[PDB]
Amino acid sequence: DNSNNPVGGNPIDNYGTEHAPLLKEDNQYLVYQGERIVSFKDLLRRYQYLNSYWPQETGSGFRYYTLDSPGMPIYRGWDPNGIDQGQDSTAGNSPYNFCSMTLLNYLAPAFVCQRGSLRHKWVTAGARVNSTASVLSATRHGVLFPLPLAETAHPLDNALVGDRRSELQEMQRSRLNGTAITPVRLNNTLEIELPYYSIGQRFHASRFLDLAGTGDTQGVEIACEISDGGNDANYRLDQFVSVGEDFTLGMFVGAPIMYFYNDPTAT
Amino acid sequence: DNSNNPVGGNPIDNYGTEHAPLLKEDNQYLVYQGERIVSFKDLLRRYQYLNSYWPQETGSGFRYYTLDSPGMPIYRGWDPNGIDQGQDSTAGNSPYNFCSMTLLNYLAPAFVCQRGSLRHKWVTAGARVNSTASVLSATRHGVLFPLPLAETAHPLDNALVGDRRSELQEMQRSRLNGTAITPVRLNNTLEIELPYYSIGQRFHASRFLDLAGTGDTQGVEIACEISDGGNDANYRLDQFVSVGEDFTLGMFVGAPIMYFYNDPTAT
Amino acid sequence: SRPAVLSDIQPYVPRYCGNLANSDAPETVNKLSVDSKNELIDTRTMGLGGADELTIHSIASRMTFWRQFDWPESAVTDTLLASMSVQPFCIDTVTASPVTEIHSTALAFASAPFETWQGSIKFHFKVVCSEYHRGRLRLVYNPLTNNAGPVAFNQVYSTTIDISNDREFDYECKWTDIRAWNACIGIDGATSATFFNTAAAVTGGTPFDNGTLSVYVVNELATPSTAAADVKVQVWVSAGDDFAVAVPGVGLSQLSYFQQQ
Amino acid sequence: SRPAVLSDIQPYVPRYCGNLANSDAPETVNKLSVDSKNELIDTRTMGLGGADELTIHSIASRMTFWRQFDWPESAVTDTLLASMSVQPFCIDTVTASPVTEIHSTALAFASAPFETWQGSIKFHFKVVCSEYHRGRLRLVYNPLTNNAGPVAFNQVYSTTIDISNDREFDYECKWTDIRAWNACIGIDGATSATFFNTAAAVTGGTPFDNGTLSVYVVNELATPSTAAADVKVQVWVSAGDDFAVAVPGVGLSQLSYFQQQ
Amino acid sequence: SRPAVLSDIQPYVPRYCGNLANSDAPETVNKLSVDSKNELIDTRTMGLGGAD
Amino acid sequence: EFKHDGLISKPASAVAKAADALSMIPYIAPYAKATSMVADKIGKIARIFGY
Amino acid sequence: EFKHDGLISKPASAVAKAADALSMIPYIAPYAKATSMVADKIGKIARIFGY
Amino acid sequence: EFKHDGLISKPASAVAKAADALSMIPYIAPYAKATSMVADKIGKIARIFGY
Amino acid sequence: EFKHDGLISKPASAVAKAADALSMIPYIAPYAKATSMVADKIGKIARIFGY
Amino acid sequence: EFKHDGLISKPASAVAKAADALSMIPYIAPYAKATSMVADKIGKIARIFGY
Repeated sequence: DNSNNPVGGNPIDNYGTEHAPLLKEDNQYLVYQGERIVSFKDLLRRYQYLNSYWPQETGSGFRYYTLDSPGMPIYRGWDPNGIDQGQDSTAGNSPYNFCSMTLLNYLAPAFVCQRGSLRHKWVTAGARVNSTASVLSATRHGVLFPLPLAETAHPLDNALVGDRRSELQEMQRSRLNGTAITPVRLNNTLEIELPYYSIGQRFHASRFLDLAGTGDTQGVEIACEISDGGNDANYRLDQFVSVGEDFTLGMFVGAPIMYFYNDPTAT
Repeated sequence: DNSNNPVGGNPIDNYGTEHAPLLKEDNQYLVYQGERIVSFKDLLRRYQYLNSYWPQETGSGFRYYTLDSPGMPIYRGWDPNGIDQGQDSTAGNSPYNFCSMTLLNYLAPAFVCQRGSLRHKWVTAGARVNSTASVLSATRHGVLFPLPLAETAHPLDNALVGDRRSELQEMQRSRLNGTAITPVRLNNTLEIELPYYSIGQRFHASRFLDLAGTGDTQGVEIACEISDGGNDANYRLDQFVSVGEDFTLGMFVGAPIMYFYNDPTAT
Repeated sequence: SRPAVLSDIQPYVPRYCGNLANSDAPETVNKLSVDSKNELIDTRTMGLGGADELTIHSIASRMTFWRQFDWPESAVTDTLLASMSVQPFCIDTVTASPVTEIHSTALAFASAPFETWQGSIKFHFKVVCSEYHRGRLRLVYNPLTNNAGPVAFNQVYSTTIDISNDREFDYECKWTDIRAWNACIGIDGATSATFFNTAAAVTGGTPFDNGTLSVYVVNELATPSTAAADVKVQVWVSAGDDFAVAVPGVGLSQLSYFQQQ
Repeated sequence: SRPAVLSDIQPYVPRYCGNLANSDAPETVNKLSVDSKNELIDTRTMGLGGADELTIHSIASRMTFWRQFDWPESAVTDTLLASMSVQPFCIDTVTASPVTEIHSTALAFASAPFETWQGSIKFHFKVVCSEYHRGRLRLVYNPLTNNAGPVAFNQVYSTTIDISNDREFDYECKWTDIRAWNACIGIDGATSATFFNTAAAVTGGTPFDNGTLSVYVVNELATPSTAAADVKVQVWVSAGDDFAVAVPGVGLSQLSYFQQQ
Repeated sequence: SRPAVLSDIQPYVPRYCGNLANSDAPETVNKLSVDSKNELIDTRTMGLGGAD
Repeated sequence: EFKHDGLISKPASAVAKAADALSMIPYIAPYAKATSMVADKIGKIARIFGY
Repeated sequence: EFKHDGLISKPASAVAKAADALSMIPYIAPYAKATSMVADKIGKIARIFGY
Repeated sequence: EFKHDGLISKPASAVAKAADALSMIPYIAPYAKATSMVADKIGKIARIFGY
Repeated sequence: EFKHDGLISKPASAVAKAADALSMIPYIAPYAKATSMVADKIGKIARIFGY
Repeated sequence: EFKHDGLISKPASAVAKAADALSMIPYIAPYAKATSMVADKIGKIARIFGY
């Protein structure tokens, strides 16, 4: 008699004559909000700042900074495999990501499955030297080996022109994969979208938190020229993440265990 | 017999045969003005210069200037909570705003209620150094706590990259709220509009003069990179204010008490 | 990447700052909301009736008390009680040595952001007296100014109201000027000039006003006893039906809602 | 190169960074694929049924276990068993000195990115007892707070369920607040406040909740023997049909899925 | 932000100073008035007969 | 409303001889917006009131 | 779908009085995309669900 | 008047064989503007007089 | 062919359910170009072969 | 003539099979311009002579 229902449900007389009266107020959002938010798939298509990247921290001389990043944003807190290092509760040090908690990072570990394309923007703010004509470029990796989040510099200021060309051929920009380029002095914004290519895969594990140490199959290499002179020390790249149009999440299996804390002192 | 009417009205024979003859001149504005101004809601949609802001006055080094400003323009005169300091009539000092008297600031304390979206422009004039590729960004605050008009600098030139990322995560630009960014070297103008979100509020007090010490629920944080070198001392931000399209004012309860005086000497 | 785009080269001009003078051009504005068409309404959902009250003629047509004068026992035929200038800027000041308060009519409130005005001004006169106070007032319109003595019944426009049947009455001063538009003094400029004198006649004929309206005595005040009677008259002021304003200007760049310190 | 282009100069504004606030404007995005219209589907090709589950109301309407209290032998008429606050943010914490786990309801999961909420909250009560445990519970709704003693049958909203026929039952607390939208505390702010007390009554009447729901005893627990009976009641919680959220905010900027270290 | 704009790349040439030789091309001029279509007439409202 | 090149189809500033209905009061329908509303529901000349 | 100026023809954010069908569940056809699909196959107001 | 691409539809400079009515005087209606007026009310070739 | 906004009217990349004629051979007419030809002379789905 | 996107509607360079009238002489009418003339008065293929 509806007595061990896994979803419950047995309505007993409560304190209202009219059942659900706020659905009968048609012109409610002409008075208070101006808009109504019904789905998360509509709200996941607002871009949000994830993380910044400084190209004059890897090599020396005039070189070509390359960054292998996952297509899905990395997660916010105390990783065991984090790209930064914070001061923990034992007055020591531990790996930590100083990235933001996006809505995609929030919603994804509560679902089983995940599939879809993912959109990025690379903004290139900061300072720069007056002698730059660099090209910012995004190029996708293969879908067999997920590369972790890594940073590499390719030197371009050799005496041999062939040993410069051999450094430009160590790059994913030289490959048959999809490449988007732009000049930094004229547009400085990529606005790319990573499609969901797969080796016969219908989805992947949406509850996979270790993106900075493993990566996923939608990784992208971001490449930008940098020189070793001053005022390029403040040259950086800002990543804005969002969600493509064929994106979906699987079955909801409950919220994960969450943790609330501010950012520590970066050491 | 119409003898204590609160609005008056008892027409006695005056000196004209023809009643209201200037409404029968159809082609009057083909001769004299070229246009007719009938409503204030049409005239409130002209932008007007409010105030300027100098980012190299808050921090040191290369840093990220942020300014928490109200959505509604602050008022023109001798505040008790003013952002500047002028020489008063007692040959001393008192708080003072050196901002302009906009039409919105003029019309709003004569009405009881106020509701609507408000439009801003941030113009970024002055001088600058040749090594800038900064991004000017506007991002809205929450509607629970109105922040007063304040200025903050976030340092970005630390030795640790994590302690730069922890400063970029102290900013409202990193949040899920609505963000507009632009590059200063390419567009240098935001043209934002603050919507009227509210915690169940139908309007707010249109006769509230203390916006610089309290703020309102339509506040915005404006953010821009700045360096400590010379020729950035003349780098500034100009605010142009205007009125969005769902804007309205309540019931007219009379003009406020006004005051006429020029600007004092700024001390 | 298959074909080649053979459309014409189309010329353009970039507009970075936009259009910040005109009031009707659409704007390329990044609204900081989720919905691009985020918009509320402007109606009676504030508790009100639903009337648009940002019309200039809806603000300026409100009958607002402006000033007050008296009609003494010693007043005789052809005695000036008050004289006032026909214009929008009807204010009144309260000085107290550091501060100087300016209390403005809705007619003067709604015409301060402008530089030209035209039209008719409505003056509502309101005599406070008992039933046994009788007499005739007289309302001179003079486009220039009134002379220092009695004003003749010819050569001016006048009405001569009896205050037995009409103790309260309004009088609409139409447009009888040599121009089409007069200038606006502003609330900033009206605080230094005399617009209500009640001892002599004010000076009209300027390019800023539409003349002058004055109140004289025709028949003396009749009294029911030997008591001293202090009769007063109130001047309320509004915009007439013709009233228009133009040329948005710098009339309120020096005004403030904070006292002088 | 034969003719001259006589089209008008057309003004433009460059948008280098794009539109990253609105959720409906089309984008000029270089997709890194061969086909420009490269797109998969979003259906039951993952092994599932095909329902759209990123709706806010599809996530928030799931009945999820929240907490559990007990109904002792020593409970008498007008004894408070539990009191809880009517709001979305129903979480529960596990502290262990460096780490502090936050276990959140799907109702609290689906309402954390927002700053305003409204609507009805559904509470499912589930009494675990044998067939011979009898009594009456009583469910007070109070918009402000309950007093420190017995609560009268007038002056509050109450139901008084018999647990013989209905051992499991849900109760929908509708919107009876002076506003239209309350504020959202967030999962970050709900970890410091008391929302389930079971020793006294919680404090409602704040701008953050819709009052308080409390459970009292009307008739005592009847027992079949002299054995000590430990009867418990489970509180499950879901969103009602009215439930809506708005104002996307900073409610989850401080949350994380990695423990405190 | 839902779909992707698949219109063609359209070439353009910027004209900052405008067209200051021809007498018939329309202009992108910011008129400093409230009404964009602010315009008087050219007739006998000057006291004259109305001839061009 | 939100239409392509809406300033061309306005009278937009001025005389517009039939636009001497400045003595008319604008009526606002009980949940009327400003954009896709009374500028088309009152008349052609309801754009001098700011709509 | 991929159409020229599609944001003008939406109700796009809001009330849109007949858009109070927020209590309706979206039905996805067995191989339906997001673009040239259910935003035209459910109804006019299927763009508040993100389609 | 204010129309989109109005220079294409003019004869705009020149001979335009029927535009040898240079000996005709332009008539200005009693409150005629220059834009949405006599360039369409006189004839096709009233744009060589500057209208 | 050379048309204005031709990418909008393609199926352009993908499934396009009737575009499972990948087992069909393209026929080239004896002096056929690639542009104003077989992409309209074979069928709608002859743009997955590169035409 | 001066038309919007006139290069799309040309055969513009080449074979255009009926454009093998290269052995025809162009006839110029007694006061013919180059723009709004013989490119439409001779035939479709009078644009290989430069008109």
